[PDB]
Amino acid sequence: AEDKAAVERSKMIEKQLQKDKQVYRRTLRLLLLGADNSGKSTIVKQMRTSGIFETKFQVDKVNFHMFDVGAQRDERRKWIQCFNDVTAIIFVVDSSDYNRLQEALNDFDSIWNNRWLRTISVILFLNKQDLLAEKVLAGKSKIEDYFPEFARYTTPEDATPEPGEDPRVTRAKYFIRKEFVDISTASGDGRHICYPHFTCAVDTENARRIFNDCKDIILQMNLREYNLV
Amino acid sequence: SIAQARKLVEQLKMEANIDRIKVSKAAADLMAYCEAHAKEDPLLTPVPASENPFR
Amino acid sequence: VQLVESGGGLVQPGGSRKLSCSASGFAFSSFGMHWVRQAPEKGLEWVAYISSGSGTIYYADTVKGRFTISRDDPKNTLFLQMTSLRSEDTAMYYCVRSIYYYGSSPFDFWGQGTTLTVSSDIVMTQATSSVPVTPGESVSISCRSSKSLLHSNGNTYLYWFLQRPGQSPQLLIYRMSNLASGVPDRFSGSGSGTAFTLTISRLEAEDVGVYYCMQHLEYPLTFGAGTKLEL
Amino acid sequence: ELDQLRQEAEQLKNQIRDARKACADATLSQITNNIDPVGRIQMRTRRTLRGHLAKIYAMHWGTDSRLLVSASQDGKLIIWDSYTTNKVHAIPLRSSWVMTCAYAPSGNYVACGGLDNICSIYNLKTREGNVRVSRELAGHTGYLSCCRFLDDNQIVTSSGDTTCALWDIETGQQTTTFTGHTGDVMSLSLAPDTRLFVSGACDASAKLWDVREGMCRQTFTGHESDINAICFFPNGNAFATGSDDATCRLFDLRADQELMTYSHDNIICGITSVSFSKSGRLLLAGYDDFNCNVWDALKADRAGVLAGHDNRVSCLGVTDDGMAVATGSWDSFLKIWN
Amino acid sequence: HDFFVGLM
Amino acid sequence: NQFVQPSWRIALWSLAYGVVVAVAVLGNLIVIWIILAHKMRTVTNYFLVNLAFSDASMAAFNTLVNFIYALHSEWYFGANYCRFQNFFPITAVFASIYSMTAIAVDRYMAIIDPLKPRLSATATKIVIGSIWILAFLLAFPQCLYSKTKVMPGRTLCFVQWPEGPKQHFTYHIIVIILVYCFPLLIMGITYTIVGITLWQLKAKRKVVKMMIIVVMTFAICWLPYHIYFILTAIYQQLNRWKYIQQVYLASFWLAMSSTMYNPIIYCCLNKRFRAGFK
Repeated sequence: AEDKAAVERSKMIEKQLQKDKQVYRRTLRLLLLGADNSGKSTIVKQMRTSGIFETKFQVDKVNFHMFDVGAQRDERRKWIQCFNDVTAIIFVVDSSDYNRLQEALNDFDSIWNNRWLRTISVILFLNKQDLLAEKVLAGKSKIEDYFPEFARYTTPEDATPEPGEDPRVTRAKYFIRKEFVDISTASGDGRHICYPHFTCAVDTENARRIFNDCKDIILQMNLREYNLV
Repeated sequence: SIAQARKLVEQLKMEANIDRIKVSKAAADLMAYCEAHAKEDPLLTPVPASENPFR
Repeated sequence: VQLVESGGGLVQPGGSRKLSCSASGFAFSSFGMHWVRQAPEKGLEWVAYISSGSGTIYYADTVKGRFTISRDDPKNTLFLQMTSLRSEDTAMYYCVRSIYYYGSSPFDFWGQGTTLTVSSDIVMTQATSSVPVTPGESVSISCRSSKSLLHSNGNTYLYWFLQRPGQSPQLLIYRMSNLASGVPDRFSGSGSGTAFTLTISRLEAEDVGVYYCMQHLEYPLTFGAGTKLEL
Repeated sequence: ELDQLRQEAEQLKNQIRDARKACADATLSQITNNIDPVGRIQMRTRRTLRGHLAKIYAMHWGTDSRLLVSASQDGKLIIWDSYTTNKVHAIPLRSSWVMTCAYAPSGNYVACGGLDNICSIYNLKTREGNVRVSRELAGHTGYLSCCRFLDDNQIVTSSGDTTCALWDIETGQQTTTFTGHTGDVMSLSLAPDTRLFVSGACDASAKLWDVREGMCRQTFTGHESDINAICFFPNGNAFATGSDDATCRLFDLRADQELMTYSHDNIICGITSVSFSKSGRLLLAGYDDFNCNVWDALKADRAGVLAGHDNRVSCLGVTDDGMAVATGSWDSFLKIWN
Repeated sequence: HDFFVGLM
Repeated sequence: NQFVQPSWRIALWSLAYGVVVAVAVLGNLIVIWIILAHKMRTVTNYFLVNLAFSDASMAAFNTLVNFIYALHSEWYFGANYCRFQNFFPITAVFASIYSMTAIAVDRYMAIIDPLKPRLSATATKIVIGSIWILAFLLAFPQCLYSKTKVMPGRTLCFVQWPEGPKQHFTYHIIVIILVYCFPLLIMGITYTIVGITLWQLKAKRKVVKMMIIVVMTFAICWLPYHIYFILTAIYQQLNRWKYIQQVYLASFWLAMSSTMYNPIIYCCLNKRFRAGFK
């Protein structure tokens, strides 16, 4: 058993590792986060005891690896460290459930201020916006009961260039966004940026929104790597 | 709730009945073990480069 | 694990032929492969060697430039092209599985053999050529080398093989002290740097055959004359 | 009737604390004060094992003190030749979120596990020549944090579902389940006799278990944050923990309490790994501040610093003979010191 | 003669 | 021998060139030390460190020596030294220009297509080598025609082209085209696309400002430098019209000042480089 033959075998292993390095850098990894009421499972199905679920999909010849977490305990302060150095975190929020919308804000605050997630951008998906209009057009439930600062909030100058929707729907949906951007701004630095979005149950633009948002996260990573900042 | 708390006292009951030696004797035993194997510790007492298989 | 090899027959003293070995049941691409010839009523002789990846290639001085070894990983097939076939090229060509990493056991599996009939180097010497013995008695085969096989890193590259009558050679002791898998504890190897001893505790009916010694310190790999055991 | 049981549990805890205080006559420092010190210890990076793509989460030395397996979070296991920096094997994993790896004491098997809650067993000694999954151990409802072989057929796995489990590899079933912890169990260490093993959970507590009996023999509650690493003293009568409150602590089984705290006002980062030298005099710990620290186990002094890593050092281990120390980190590099 | 060289 | 203007002119040109060379070496050494020591040390920074080394060697070996040659025009060096300053300094200038072009190209690739893979670690080495060897091939005509002619009273002058001015003209035409037009065209076409794309937002626009500043200063500093040489090659009698020394000094200072623009912008733009310099 010549030692020179063991060196060549090791050199043959490095050749496989280097060609496996090309796929790792070319693939974009994503982490899905959200509660049970959120349409996280529906978002999974609209792309094309086990403790982890992996979803693979392509947008414009770009590989995306989405990692949904299941069959885990309630606490996540330990296994979330495994998702460092990841491209983005897909956070899905149920906008309709105002009762559980507050605990989603605290969930976003902990993720954004995490010591090991300090350089990771978040792609917010405010899901079930179709049910959000129905909960504000009816008027049975209003935001002001839970958030006392909604009464003093008014829509800014430019907002919702939609083809058509009710004025109070726009004021309601931009207040939910505002509560999220303040967390992303007041409780964070300029290393990572939140990317709010409005999504429905059956939405085929969700894959495109992730692709455009990931194109921006890498762009600022390239700008800082090339010292162009 | 009551079942979980019931088993807590059972586990705590048996842990209090074990024999517990004095801390001084345990520290002396640890010191004796450290002293007896100090000569054959390649990190505490570095070996000459001829005997080192990493240099 | 299987190594079935084709190609053979009668070749003229000026003709050419191709020997192919079909591998099955193991990761062929991860192994190195050897060719070993055995002349009739004579000992083994290493022919060639191709490493894993079709990189390093070695030849014996008697076939260098005249033979050429080629690999085909996708089909798990290894070929040997012979250009000129002299009279002394008649033998049974064996194909040997071989892997090389720390703690590995090269030359652990051999093919069934294919016959071909045609119409300095370290010298490994076996003192005895025939030792009769009855079952249950312990024997001790000894061997010698031109120079010390003990390398600087600390291992002695001596290999022990047994060729049962009508059977391919089978590895027993690799690196002069390590017992091969699938063989009984009775076999053992010894030696210091130049004289090596293989001793079997209780001779059995299946231990009858010719025992060969090989060195792997440096290419070419040279075998011994062969020491047959009878009963 | 829960209030009465809670009161009785509090009374039992008070009794245990009183017994522990009674057994405490003198500290370990009070005994080791009148001994010679260790002095400045300078270890040099003898080898640097490169090849891992993503961060390295765990490593384990073989019993021969030359082979070591490493786990990287790109879904790869690599077995290195520490003497020559050669790569022996490259095992791709089904799940890329592995968080632990184990080397069998015989060297014929390697284990790994991560976020998939499955402990995969790989047979390195196959007739086919490759490395194949010999058994996958499903049954945990949380991520695997640690795993250690008892032999070629028995393994103990720590999991994030607050449970440690002893497995029978051939049958693939839990022959024993340890259900004492409250938080996620993050590390385990086997005693030299392989009759006991200690655990470290996110409840800031450490428990001593009986492998055959299946019960929690002992409980240690010195730390004030999640325990990330645990290791056994070479004699088996003590063990050291590493937690997130930037301190290392030495517990003893017979003393049933804590002997020393290895902390400093400078360090404010949690400990990711902990290990002992062959003699047990040196305590080596990995930290979040990108470097490892060498501690005097008897004097609680800082003998030296291993400061060659460019990111969080996550794993670190000493060979069986104590010849060298291998430390892995999130910079995807393994360094061997002497 | 009397002239200036340059030489890049 | 003229061009021996009084010390007042010598002091002014000396002060002008001394600060230029001082910055061009000090800041460039700071940049290369930051890249190669404070690991930085990234494949994407190979172009940066290569350009820094090229600029340092294009300053130290060119500007000060050709400056002391320009005033009091006595070639205080041997005939072998004259051959040296027609091969290595010129290849350094061309390598710096092509390194600027390659940096522009890879920045364009990294900005327009962020998700596409960057240049391979081996590919960066081969393109750096190609740039260096192309610069060497371009400067080889200068070195192979490095004759020296001795004159009484004054020191020997460094003649450039014996084969008439017609051959000296086409060489300068090629050396202006494929060293000022095509590189500037590339770093204008790519950089304007980058600026349009990037037009948080404040940084992405200050980057565009730096890019247009770099393009404009490259187009401004290197134009009179080549104009002087083409005019002196096409006009034999213009080479000694009692004032060409000052024109060459000014044009040469303008062209050589580019050796310190890059380390200045690399500290003005990125905060880590500024902190390292400070």
